[PDB]
Amino acid sequence: GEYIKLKVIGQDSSEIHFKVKMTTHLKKLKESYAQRQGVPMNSLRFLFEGQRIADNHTPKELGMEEEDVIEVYQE
Amino acid sequence: AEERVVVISSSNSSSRY
Repeated sequence: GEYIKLKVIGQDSSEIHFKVKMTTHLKKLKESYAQRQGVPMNSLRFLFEGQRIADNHTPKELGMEEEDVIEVYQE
Repeated sequence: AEERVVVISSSNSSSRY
């Protein structure tokens, strides 16, 4: 089926998982994560295999798959 | 911590404001 689940790991090793489509712009994940952490989205950088995830990157563009990890670091 | 899964949602004539 079409949602994949991505694991977002915080600096404190906490995890929030997100269900997204392959075509979803990951800005929406970044905004949801920042909201739930209580911090401004622009205070964070989101990385996939160490590379910065842009607002308009999609899982398809980045080659993401079910249960791939995103790491969040301070900007 | 418990598992947390968030579903990200997709990307007028009823309006009054």
